[PDB]
Amino acid sequence: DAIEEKFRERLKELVVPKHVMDVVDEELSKLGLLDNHSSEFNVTRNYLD
Amino acid sequence: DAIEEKFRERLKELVVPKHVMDVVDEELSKLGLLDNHSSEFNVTRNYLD
Repeated sequence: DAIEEKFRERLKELVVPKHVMDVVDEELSKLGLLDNHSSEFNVTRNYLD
Repeated sequence: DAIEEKFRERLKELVVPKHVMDVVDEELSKLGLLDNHSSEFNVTRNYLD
């Protein structure tokens, strides 16, 4: 939530396209499914940022 | 199955050839064996999309 929500309020200011909206949100969903420890999750985390 | 289910209603409208039908079916099952988080699952996910 921490990183996700600072980026979410980020997202709340800039008007993202609905395409990019669902992409960032589903990538956030994959963040939630991906475990925090995985290097795969570090890649998607760096990607989210 | 969530992703495969939106895919399968998709396919329920447009009429696929039985060739590509069976191909997507075996790929769908092959996806279903695949882990929910594996990198190759993401590849076959994007591919099935």
